[PDB]
Amino acid sequence: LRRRARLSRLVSFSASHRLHSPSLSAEENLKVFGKCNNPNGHGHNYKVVVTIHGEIDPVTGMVMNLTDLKEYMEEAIMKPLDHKNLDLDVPYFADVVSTTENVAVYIWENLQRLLPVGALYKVKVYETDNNIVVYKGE
Amino acid sequence: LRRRARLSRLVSFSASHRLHSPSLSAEENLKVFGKCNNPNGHGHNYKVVVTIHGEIDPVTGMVMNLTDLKEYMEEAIMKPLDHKNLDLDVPYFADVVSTTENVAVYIWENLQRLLPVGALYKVKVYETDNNIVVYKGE
Amino acid sequence: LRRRARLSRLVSFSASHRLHSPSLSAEENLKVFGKCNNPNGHGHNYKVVVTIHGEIDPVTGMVMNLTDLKEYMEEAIMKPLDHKNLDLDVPYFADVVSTTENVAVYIWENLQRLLPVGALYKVKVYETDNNIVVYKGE
Amino acid sequence: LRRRARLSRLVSFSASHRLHSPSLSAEENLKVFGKCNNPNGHGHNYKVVVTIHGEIDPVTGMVMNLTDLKEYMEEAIMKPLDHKNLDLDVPYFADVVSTTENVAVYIWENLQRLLPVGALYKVKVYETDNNIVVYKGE
Amino acid sequence: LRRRARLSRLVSFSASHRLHSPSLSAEENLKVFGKCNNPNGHGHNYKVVVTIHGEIDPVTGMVMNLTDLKEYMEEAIMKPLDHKNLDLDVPYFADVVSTTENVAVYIWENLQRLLPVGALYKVKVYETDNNIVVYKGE
Amino acid sequence: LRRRARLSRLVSFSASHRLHSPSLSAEENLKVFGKCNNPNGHGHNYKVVVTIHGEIDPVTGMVMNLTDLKEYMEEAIMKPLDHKNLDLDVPYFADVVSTTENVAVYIWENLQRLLPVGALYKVKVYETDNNIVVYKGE
Ligand SMILES: C[C@@H](O)[C@@H](O)c1cnc2nc(N)[nH]c(=O)c2n1
Ligand SMILES: C[C@@H](O)[C@@H](O)c1cnc2nc(N)[nH]c(=O)c2n1
Ligand SMILES: C[C@@H](O)[C@@H](O)c1cnc2nc(N)[nH]c(=O)c2n1
Ligand SMILES: C[C@@H](O)[C@@H](O)c1cnc2nc(N)[nH]c(=O)c2n1
Ligand SMILES: C[C@@H](O)[C@@H](O)c1cnc2nc(N)[nH]c(=O)c2n1
Ligand SMILES: C[C@@H](O)[C@@H](O)c1cnc2nc(N)[nH]c(=O)c2n1
Ligand SMILES: [Zn+2]
Ligand SMILES: [Zn+2]
Ligand SMILES: [Zn+2]
Ligand SMILES: [Zn+2]
Ligand SMILES: [Zn+2]
Ligand SMILES: [Zn+2]
Repeated sequence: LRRRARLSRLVSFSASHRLHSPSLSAEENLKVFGKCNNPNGHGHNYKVVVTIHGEIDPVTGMVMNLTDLKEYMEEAIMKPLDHKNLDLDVPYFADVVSTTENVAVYIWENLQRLLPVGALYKVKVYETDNNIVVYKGE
Repeated sequence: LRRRARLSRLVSFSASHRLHSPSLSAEENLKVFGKCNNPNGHGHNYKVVVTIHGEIDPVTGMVMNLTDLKEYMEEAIMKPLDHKNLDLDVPYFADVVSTTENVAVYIWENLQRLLPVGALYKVKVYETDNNIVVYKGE
Repeated sequence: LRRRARLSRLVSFSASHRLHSPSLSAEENLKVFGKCNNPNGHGHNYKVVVTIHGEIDPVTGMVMNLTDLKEYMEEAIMKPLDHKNLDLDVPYFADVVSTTENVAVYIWENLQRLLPVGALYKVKVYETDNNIVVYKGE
Repeated sequence: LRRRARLSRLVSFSASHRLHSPSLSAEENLKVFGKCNNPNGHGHNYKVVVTIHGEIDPVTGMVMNLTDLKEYMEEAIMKPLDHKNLDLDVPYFADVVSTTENVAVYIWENLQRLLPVGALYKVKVYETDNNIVVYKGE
Repeated sequence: LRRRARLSRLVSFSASHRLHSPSLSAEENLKVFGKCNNPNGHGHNYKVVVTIHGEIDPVTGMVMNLTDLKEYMEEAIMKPLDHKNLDLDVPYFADVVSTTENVAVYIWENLQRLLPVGALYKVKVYETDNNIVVYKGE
Repeated sequence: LRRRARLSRLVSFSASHRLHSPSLSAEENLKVFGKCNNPNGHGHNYKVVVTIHGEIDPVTGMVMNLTDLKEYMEEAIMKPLDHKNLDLDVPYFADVVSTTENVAVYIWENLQRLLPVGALYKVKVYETDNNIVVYKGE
């Protein structure tokens, strides 16, 4: 009946963090996380691409109205993450190390509480232009 | 026998359009398409990445000669879409809303009339740097 | 004294247009404007970088509060140009060809009506990644 | 038990090469490879994105420590390829045409000698911004 | 005579900060700095372009050996700023608000202590792709 | 009077080279040129931005017809440099080290033979995204 496609939107947020696990010693944390372990933290301009998939509406031509996607991303990414210190301002990271992997997972989870079932396809997080994580709910 | 790979080429074209469905009222169109419904239209520098897949030739080292891909894309994308008004200059859009989704579908279809069977893998269309559609023939 | 610096902000707007001069005939307009003379128009995702200059405030560390710069650009660029047909929705282009040069000049003039005297340093307009105009009020 | 994700790192290297097969005549090589057949060669700033996949560590939050990935890529890509003439400085290309396809294959193979089994997911090679090859070991 | 040219090198550093002035009160700092006044900070992937000018050497063809330029920038930018909290790890920012303007000024001053007299021409700092400051020692 | 503006056009060419001076010995060339002194060469995807300046025509709205600018650049840059080995295929580099500086100078000189007197304002050459030279005929 209807064609299926993937629709993506990109957004970026600014945040600080420090890679550190209290399960690891002061020295193991330094060895494992290196410079990212700097005691006072550091930061990034994160770029997030959220992809949803579904059938293309025969009337509107939309898999999902980009206005709605913007709103979901505002709620799932921008409000809790933008201009925040991940480890101190985001409850989820009080006990989870804020690697790019876990930021992708956190965003995936947040989006799932809001998006229609089966809509979310992928969450791609660029920590820098050179470090990227793709999480697809697996 | 032979290794398989995906080969992609990017091209960009300039076009104007207006998101509007005559199945929707003047006001519903405004609600659904917002600013994209501007009566006199607006435009974009579309970026299209076309991916074909196949075995890597044991002699030439090519999945498909990029010269041929350029030619197919010139014919399928540039000739009908570049420096055009999608809704008024492209017959296909006389009755289809010109969303990014439908531009990807249109390009996929165009390429299929020309490419060897099983060659086309994906058509990725960037309407802006922030709005992207991936269509894989599903 | 106080240190002087240049502060720039980038914005993108979507718009369509047709390069056409009523002073020229149908054949001249084609010769001069080529593919951009497409009767039904075409469009671009314009990127504009606005640079203002001045002294770095000794308390706030700002040449101009970027919040303020955003508002100025919102009023001078986004509001009148975003998602518009330059030649039909913008009075200025009624009798002025909408080349990248004239868009840069139009934006410069709009900002000058709003900005503090001497604040504006440069307006840079990318019609595409390859076609760029810089205007400095000269 | 544990979430799985894809982790990617990008690196770029500079290299010269000439597309030419001694199985093809002087003239066939010209027809097939065109400008890329220039007798004295030409060059590129290659961009390579290497993706590995696996479970996200419950303690460190890493699929693979980026420090390790950097080291593997230094060894598999940078040492043999950076600031080299592919056809004359890389033994593998003495008998294989240095197309983007074969550079991706070469890097995939190199990484396989070093990476833990099942870690490598994809090798994406940008010869230019417009010519890209994705090889996934198929 | 000898030809004169401008030679630029780009580097990126990761850092966090809070825009906050002790001269201002809690409410003023919020008014002035908005979201960047987040108590626990935030961060960016800063990009810095350093331009030096001078004569093109008649033997080496260099204005300055880029190896040398790299070292200068490594000492002036990377070492003191990369993976740091600007306001707590950099003495200069103890009593100077860390806007993009002051980061550009701080970098300019660091380079001036190291570079040959008259070599430095410009320091360009991108806090984000959209917020840019150019400092030329004025 | 007539308004004056700067019109820029970007092009990319692929080329290889070896940084080596016959005036220097084998050890000096290694010290000075390092990895770029690789005997068999290496290459880059050079990006060149050409800026011309002048009055904005009152009828066409152009400083110079971009069609014309394209042709000039095609003749001055693409034709002699694209898909070439700079030191063996370009006579100018027979006795001139092919640094980014000399490539910018060579391009400037080529454009000056073709362009209207006083039209050329700047030649910007990116050897890589990180190494840039600006030449203004000084
Ligand atoms: C980039 C640096 O500041 C830090 O965030 C860092 C260092 N090594 C890492 N390694 C992995 N696998 N994931 C990360 O997010 C990561 N992150
Ligand atoms: C971007 C804007 O000008 C307009 O083209 C627009 C607005 N909402 C949209 N929403 C979807 N899903 N797809 C679109 O192509 C789209 N397109
Ligand atoms: C780029 C093309 O589609 C068309 O808009 C066009 C043709 N040549 C041009 N020439 C100049 N000088 N300025 C332009 O904005 C311009 N623009
Ligand atoms: C880009 C050009 O310099 C040359 O490397 C070239 C020309 N045609 C090609 N075609 C394919 N399929 N793959 C290539 O790597 C390729 N490569
Ligand atoms: C960008 C935002 O998060 C914050 O850091 C901010 C607020 N407005 C600003 N305004 C100026 N002039 N400079 C800045 O660096 C600046 N920076
Ligand atoms: C970039 C590197 O591979 C090599 O080409 C190199 C070495 N140092 C350099 N130094 C200068 N000044 N200019 C160059 O073009 C240059 N280029
Ligand atoms: Zn980090
Ligand atoms: Zn649109
Ligand atoms: Zn146009
Ligand atoms: Zn090549
Ligand atoms: Zn900030
Ligand atoms: Zn080089």
